Amino acid sequence: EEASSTGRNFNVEKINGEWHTIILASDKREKIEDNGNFRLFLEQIHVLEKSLVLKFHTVRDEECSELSMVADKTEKAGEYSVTYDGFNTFTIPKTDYDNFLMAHLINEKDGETFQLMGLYGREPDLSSDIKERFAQLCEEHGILRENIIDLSNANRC
Ligand SMILES: CCCCCCCCCO
Repeated sequence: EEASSTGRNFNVEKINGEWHTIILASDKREKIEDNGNFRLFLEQIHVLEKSLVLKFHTVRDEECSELSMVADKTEKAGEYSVTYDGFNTFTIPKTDYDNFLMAHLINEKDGETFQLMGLYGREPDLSSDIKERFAQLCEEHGILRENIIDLSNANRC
């Protein structure tokens, strides 16, 4: 079964646990390229009453560095916010809890904005079919495939 965080049947406790960044996408590609601040490798999500504790690592010159963030529920169901290189809000438009999680994020920094979409997997990679469903979701948000970067061959330290 699948759900959206904004849906009535969403069960947030079920996204708790291990995750891996499989693909990242953005309508401002530089943000997720090699030295971009948003090329974040998710490791785990800890679900709390009114927040999600997100654990990631970033890479630079082949060197990993850990980073944690706390995302707070906003006033709209299924939406969370977190301060990181500007102000961010995000939702989970689609997840099946056991294999994949697709997130949509809006960043606002210095009066600007951009969209980021992420495909996370319970294992370090996902099937080609789920990767295609992610490309379709990116298309629905006006993000071209050439702005979608598969990081499954670079998500481990
Ligand atoms: C559901 C938790 C993941 C939300 C998306 C975070 C994106 C970070 C920038 O890559």
